[PDB]
Amino acid sequence: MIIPVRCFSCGKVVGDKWDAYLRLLEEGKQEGDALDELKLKRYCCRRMVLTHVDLIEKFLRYNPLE
Amino acid sequence: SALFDDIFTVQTVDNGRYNKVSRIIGISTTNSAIKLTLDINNEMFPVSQDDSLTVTLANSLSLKSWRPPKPTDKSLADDYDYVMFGTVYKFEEGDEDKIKVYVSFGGLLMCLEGGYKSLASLKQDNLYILIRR
Amino acid sequence: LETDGINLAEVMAVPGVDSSRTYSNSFVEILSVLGIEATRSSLYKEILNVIAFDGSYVNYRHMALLVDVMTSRGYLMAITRHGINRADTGALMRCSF
Amino acid sequence: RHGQKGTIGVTYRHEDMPFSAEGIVPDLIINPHAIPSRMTVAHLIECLLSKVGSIRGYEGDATPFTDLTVDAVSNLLRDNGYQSRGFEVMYNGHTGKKLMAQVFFGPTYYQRLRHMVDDKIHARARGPVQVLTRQPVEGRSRDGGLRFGEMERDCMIAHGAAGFLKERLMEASDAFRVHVCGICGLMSVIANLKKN
Amino acid sequence: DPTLNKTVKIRQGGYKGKIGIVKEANGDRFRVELHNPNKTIPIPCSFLLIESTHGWVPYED
Amino acid sequence: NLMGKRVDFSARTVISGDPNLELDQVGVPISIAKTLSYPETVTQYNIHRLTEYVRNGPNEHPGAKYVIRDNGDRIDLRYHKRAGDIVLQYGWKVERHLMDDDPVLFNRQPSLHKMSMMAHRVKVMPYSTFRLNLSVTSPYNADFDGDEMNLHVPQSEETRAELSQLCAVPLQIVSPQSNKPVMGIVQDTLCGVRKMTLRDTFIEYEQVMNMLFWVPSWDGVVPQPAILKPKPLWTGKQLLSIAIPSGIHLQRTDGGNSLLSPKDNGMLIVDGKVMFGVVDKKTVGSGGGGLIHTVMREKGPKICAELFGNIQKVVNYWLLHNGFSIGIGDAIADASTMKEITHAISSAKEQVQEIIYKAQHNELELKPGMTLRESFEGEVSRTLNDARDSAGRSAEMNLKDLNNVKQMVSAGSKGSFINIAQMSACVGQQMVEGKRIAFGFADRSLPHFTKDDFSPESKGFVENSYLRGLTPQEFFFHAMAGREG
Amino acid sequence: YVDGEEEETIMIAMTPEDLQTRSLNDTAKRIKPEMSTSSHHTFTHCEIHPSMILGVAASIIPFPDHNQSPRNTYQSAMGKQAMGVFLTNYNVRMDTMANILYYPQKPLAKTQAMEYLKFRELPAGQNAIVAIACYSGYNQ
Amino acid sequence: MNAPDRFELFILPDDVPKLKITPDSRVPNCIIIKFEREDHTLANLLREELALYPDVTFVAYKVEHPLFANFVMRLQTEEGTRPKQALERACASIINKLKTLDHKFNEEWNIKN
Amino acid sequence: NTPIGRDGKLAKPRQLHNTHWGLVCPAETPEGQACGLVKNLSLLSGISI
Amino acid sequence: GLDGTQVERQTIDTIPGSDKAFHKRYYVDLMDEKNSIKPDVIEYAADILGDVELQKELNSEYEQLVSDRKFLREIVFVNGDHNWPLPVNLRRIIQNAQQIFHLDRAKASDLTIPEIIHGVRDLCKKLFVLRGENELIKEAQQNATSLFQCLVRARLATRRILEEFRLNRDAFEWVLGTIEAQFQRSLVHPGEMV
Amino acid sequence: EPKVNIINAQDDEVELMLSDVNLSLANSLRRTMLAEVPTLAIDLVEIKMNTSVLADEFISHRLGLIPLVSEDVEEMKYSRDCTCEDYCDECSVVLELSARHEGEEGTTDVYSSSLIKVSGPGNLNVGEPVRRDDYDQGILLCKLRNHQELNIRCIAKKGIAKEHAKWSPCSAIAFEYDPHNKLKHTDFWFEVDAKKEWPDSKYATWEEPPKPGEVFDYKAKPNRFYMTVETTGSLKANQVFSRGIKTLQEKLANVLFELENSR
RNA sequence: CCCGGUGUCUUGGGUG
Ligand SMILES: [Mg+2]
Ligand SMILES: [Zn+2]
Ligand SMILES: [Zn+2]
Ligand SMILES: [Zn+2]
Repeated sequence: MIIPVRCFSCGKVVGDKWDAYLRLLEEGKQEGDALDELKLKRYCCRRMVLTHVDLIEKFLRYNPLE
Repeated sequence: SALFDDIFTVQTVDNGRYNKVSRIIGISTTNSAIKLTLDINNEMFPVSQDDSLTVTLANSLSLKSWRPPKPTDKSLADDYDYVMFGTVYKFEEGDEDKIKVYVSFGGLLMCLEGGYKSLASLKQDNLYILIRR
Repeated sequence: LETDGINLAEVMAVPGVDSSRTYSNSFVEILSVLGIEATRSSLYKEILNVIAFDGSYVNYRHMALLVDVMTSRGYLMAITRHGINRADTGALMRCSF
Repeated sequence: RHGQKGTIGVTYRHEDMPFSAEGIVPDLIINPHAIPSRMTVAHLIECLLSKVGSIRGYEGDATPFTDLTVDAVSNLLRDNGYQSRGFEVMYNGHTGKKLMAQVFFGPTYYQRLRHMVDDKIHARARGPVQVLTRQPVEGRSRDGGLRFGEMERDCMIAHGAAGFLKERLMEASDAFRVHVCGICGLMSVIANLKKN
Repeated sequence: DPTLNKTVKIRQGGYKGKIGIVKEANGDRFRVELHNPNKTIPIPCSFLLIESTHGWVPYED
Repeated sequence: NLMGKRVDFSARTVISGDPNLELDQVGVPISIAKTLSYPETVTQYNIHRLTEYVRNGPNEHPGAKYVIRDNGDRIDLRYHKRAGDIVLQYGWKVERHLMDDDPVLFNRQPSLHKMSMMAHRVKVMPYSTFRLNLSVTSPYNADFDGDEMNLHVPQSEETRAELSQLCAVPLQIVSPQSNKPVMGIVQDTLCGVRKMTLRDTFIEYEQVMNMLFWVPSWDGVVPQPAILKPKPLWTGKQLLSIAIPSGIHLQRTDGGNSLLSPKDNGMLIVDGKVMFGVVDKKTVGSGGGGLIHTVMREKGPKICAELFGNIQKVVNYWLLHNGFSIGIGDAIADASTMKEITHAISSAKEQVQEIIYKAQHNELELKPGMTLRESFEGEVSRTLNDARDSAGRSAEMNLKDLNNVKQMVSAGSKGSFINIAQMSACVGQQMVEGKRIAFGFADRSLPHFTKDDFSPESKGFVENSYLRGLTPQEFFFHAMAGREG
Repeated sequence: YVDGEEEETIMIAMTPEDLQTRSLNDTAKRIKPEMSTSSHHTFTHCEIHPSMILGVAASIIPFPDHNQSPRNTYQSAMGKQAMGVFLTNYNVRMDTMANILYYPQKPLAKTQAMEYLKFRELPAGQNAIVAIACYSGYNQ
Repeated sequence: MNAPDRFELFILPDDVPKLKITPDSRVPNCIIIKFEREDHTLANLLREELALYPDVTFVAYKVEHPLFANFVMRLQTEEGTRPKQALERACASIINKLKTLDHKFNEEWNIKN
Repeated sequence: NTPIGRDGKLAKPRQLHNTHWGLVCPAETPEGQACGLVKNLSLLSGISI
Repeated sequence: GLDGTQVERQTIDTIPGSDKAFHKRYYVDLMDEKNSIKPDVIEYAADILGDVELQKELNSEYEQLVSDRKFLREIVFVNGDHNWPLPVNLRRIIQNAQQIFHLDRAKASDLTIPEIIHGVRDLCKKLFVLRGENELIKEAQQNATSLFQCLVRARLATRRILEEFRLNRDAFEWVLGTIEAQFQRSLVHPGEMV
Repeated sequence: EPKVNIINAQDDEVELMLSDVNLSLANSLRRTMLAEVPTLAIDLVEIKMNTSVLADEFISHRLGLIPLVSEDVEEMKYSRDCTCEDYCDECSVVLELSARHEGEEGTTDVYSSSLIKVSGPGNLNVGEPVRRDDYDQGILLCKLRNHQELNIRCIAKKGIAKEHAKWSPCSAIAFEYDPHNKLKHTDFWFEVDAKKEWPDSKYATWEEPPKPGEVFDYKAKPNRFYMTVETTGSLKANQVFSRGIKTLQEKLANVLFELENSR
């Protein structure tokens, strides 16, 4: 829905690295390299960023009820 | 103070399927038709073929709830390298010369073949095998 | 020899055939030729063969009990409404089936 | 996604789980006996492929009927510093001692199904009855009681527990007192109990 | 008993600072339907603050 | 409504297993334990005890819900504000909460035979599942993939006694169906007990002390190690033997083995001590004449029920510290064996070609009672099933002793020969309605083949293993056979 | 387009590579059929991709060609019971029952057909780190 | 609904002792120590330490059920020593080793600062 | 849906016939009474208008 | 009359084998010294050889065993199967008696021959399935236990008791009492919904 | 006699070698740092207004996971042990957050840096939101579009990881020993040759390999334990190792107290 | 001022 605060498996904080990851993809880096630059070395942390799906951008398009 | 004593030449060492146990067969240097088949732990007491081994069988190590041995006391096992404790589970009164004795050391099996005059005292409940060198 | 179809009385009489041992897997025909006690043994043989085939084993007394119920009236009482409810048992018991 | 379904048997906190040398602990654990008789070999290959995929940073193509082989995926994995078949040395969490056996370890896609225990748990002491039969109502949503069916009845006969069977079907349900006439045997008695 | 169904704050114990509603007040031991977890706890009367006109007063209100 | 009906004092939820429960226990969620009740009559011996329950009330456990007078008026303890002013008279009844040791009848549909309903002792526990000791899953044909089970609470003194003295779980260990047990050591504990009782499993002193203490029935005497010098070491067989009561003798011979037992097979037990033999499904499984059956005859149901608990607690501890797994590597036979595997399948396809040639050139022997096409179809089927078994046998023998798939097959805990064969060598012939795949399409099985093609690939022979992956034609045929099942 | 009746009269190659004869011995990979009953085949059509024989539900399974029939059927049933964001407008719909997983993740092992399905855009599950092991016996 | 409070793992009820010693009179000089609201964390630490002492002849523990934060330890010593005293000795040894260990880490840490 | 009915087990309808290839799914079918009678269109199927 | 939970497959000791192997196992010849009982297993070995009066019992024993083998092989079990579900297992009872009384060693037994033959024969009259003195009941009682009596006699034969199992006076009387007690316990209980 | 040799060090992770101790002590130190080292974390969220698209407890759940500066937490009391009525300055930190989007276009991203400390213990360095730099906005909490507002009041409390994982001061703890398997505590799975198929530890060069002809030392014990403690920034890495040891001491001390009082 | 309860008949999909 929105990027999780912590890696489920080990607990390292990953909720502050989502913006940095999208910017690196505009500069043409490959996904593996982008994760490497952010120092996410264990593959438990890597799944969190690599496989998250950002649905909150879709839900905001619905005009506020109030 | 012991029940049996002899020296054996190792004829075969078959590790086989297992990594930590080998079966050895031996015949008495001084008296043929006395054969010993024995499983032993490879890593604790590595044996090779043709090795000479002194094998003693006692029913007590004294010169029920096991305790770690005190360094001050002393027993028959202080002079040997490899000691095992076991249960006699078959005493075969074979026709004529043969006299087989099957003992189980917690599933490590020892088979001792030989004569009546050498093995009559071995009709015991428990036995301690001691191996030297 | 083993044969297709059903016929026990006529085959028994044929010279050469061991007339004291011939067997059929239709116990309805056995009842007409050999009588009720032979049917008890044939019924057991055919049930046991079914159970034992997939390696299972059921103790003798259970299959024995079933075939004695099926032969106690002197004829074969099927385990259907036409057999079971032709008994002199109470109406409340019979109507529950 | 391979028909390998289960319920949670217990939960363990972080420090009691087994861990790999890198300090990765599994989030969920399944049993080795689920594999050989069910022959869901695809479940294992998916785990292997996803391990490779998360290290190098892409989603592997697992379409059926392609040229992808297990050995091709295994070659990539070993070149990244991990054992070629997916195993890893792991350590017992209680003692810190190594496990004598190495453990197949990696990501797998798991799905949360609609059947949750607090949607099923049900108990009834006493409660509402049907108007017509004066017996307990049917259904969780109505505080209902469980059905003691025909097959249950037979089991108690086999046990020979005749006393238990009587009580279940009377005192613990729809027991009723009637009056009969000793002559005609009908339930035609008119009984005023306060006038006796 | 004019303390039932009124909102309450807990001032001692492991549930200190939590909102709740008095579900049942038989005697001395109350049943608060704590807002947080989906359960009704048994709790002694010394432990409660009741809401009134001005802040969380005692059972005096 | 009369042959069956809905009943009071029942409950139902999802079940979970627990190895650290006795055989005859059932773990009961607290919420269920506060809803169900038992009406205990007040006597001189329990009146003080029962008053304590009354003060705690319906919401604190251990508590009580009603007090019933001899006239029948119930006092509902939810609404009685002067609960402190009740004094109990003898002969009244208190409907107290369900508590420890109460017997309850446990039941998992569909009840196919009498061991679908056995009496367990209730152990109140947190969470929302029913807990069963793992060795009772077999008679219920229960597992933990979503199954639910039913619990019934007897409501009087007479039926409590009937449950404990007729229906209780230790009395049911041997079934009259086949004069043999219906419960044994299963799954993890059975897989693990084979590994533990291997001839070369040794355990150092520090771990041994924990394992002995894990046995509830242990007499406090640590047994002497099998190896005294240079380091004290016990074998696995010695510690397992602690769990077996004394005076038990059992002898079994597998494949004419001698007392020396080179293959480490057979079994010999003397005075409750294992002399030799790997312990596997033939000894501690549910087979007739095994260990469980023997303890039952010699010691009775009470001792025999402890046997399950003792064995489980030892093995699961030991297995926890040894570990066990399975991975993709364990399905993979090496490159040399595959060429053997591929050859046996290649030669079988040639023999099927020869059979087609013979049948089409009128050179085929007719089998008695069979037409030409029946005889033809019969011979081809026999050839192809023997081909897979031959290929399966080759794959099996190449697997080392340490291979994890082999350990489960050898223990008997899950899987069999055919499963090694199908994962690693060849899935084999697909059958529908007892025959090979029929010509659904006019004279062919799929539109990717030409007509009148009776070769192996055309009529459903799946050459590849599940490891290798199935081709698209093979896939559909496999789905046809699978659907029929 | 061909329907079931016209399909009876055509000869279909399974992949484009089968249209032409070839020139292996890799003991890991799967054996391709020999096809030696007819000397020369005259193909009229070719499959676009053979994985399209599966339907919506079975297309979510990674590697169905490595699984037993009974398991692909069981997953095809269970897949329809798995909690996923069923639509993006759940806050304005008032349905009798609705379930939304907090943190959906797209799967690390996907198939090509999932693109059309939009499974990566509305995923229904999470990637758990899984050890296959016997641990305390609480997972038998 | 039936989940217990997570804080019950470490908070001791008022009517429940943190520690309970009973005898095992079946053998001489053996005690059973029941530890309340504790884990493998504490238990394994004490156990190994005790096993290296020459006058401890038996030491073991079990966590009987992971859903309840307790464990029970069994300790038997030879005739000379009293088990409960020996337990105090094991405790003080480990407190000392950790005090030393904390000191040596602090020193090494400033050098890398 | 095929409207044949639960009554009558039968050894035809429920079965996956060879001519289903590419037109209905070989895997997707319900467990229980409807097994083999309720089917699902393969991914590239179409229906003639 | 038995309960299904109380029976186990046991081998009958008189079915399989040739007449020669049979005779080798069961026959006692008080005349031919080399076909008699070995002298080291009994104390009273001197007063044995030549005794025609003790030979009349042992002949009646062997004649009984010949009747059983002929009856079972020609009427009951025509195909030769000799492993069958039977109650009151004897192999396990004997090897327990060997453990309680430490029945190992080479010592000679004080258990006399008439105690054995009369002991076993009196046992077979106490295996009560049906009680009552009516003539029809005794025939029915004898019929119900016909197969089991053959099983007992095939095990508690003179040579086997003395050479193979090596029972003494204390152990043998115990074995008889246990068989008697356990057979009663193996009867089906009235009321059982079979 | 215990010795320590720090291989690498920085603010949020310390890699170190631990030696001359028992295996059980190395493991108990591992467990204590994960589970029992206290930290500070949000434990009560009062929502006065939330008109965002995220559900109330969803936002509250994210708040609990935000790591807070916990340096001076040892002088702070547990809420359950404080003699006061309700909550005061000695047992809690109060934080406040208020965001809003004015304008009909664009999105306002609410970040953890907008968490404002309002009240807390006097002069104690606690309750402060973790930040890498000074220009780092931190952890994403929510996103807002026109007219959507989020105004919440958060109560942070002292707790331990046994109760809920949000109070855990450490993420992973890497841990290994005996990289060449001289002790034979594992039996390696292999297809052809065990040495070629298993990768090397990252500490393989810190310990010499086993001699081919060398005899098996059945008396050798584990003796060198390499571990790396990573933290989330809620505590510095050196504090976690120190307080892990300290916490483990009081627990053993408490056991020692109870024996000398039960007589 | 106690006591205090509300639904029946069918269809479709699951679970085991
Ligand atoms: Mg199930
Ligand atoms: Zn991670
Ligand atoms: Zn009348
Ligand atoms: Zn305070």
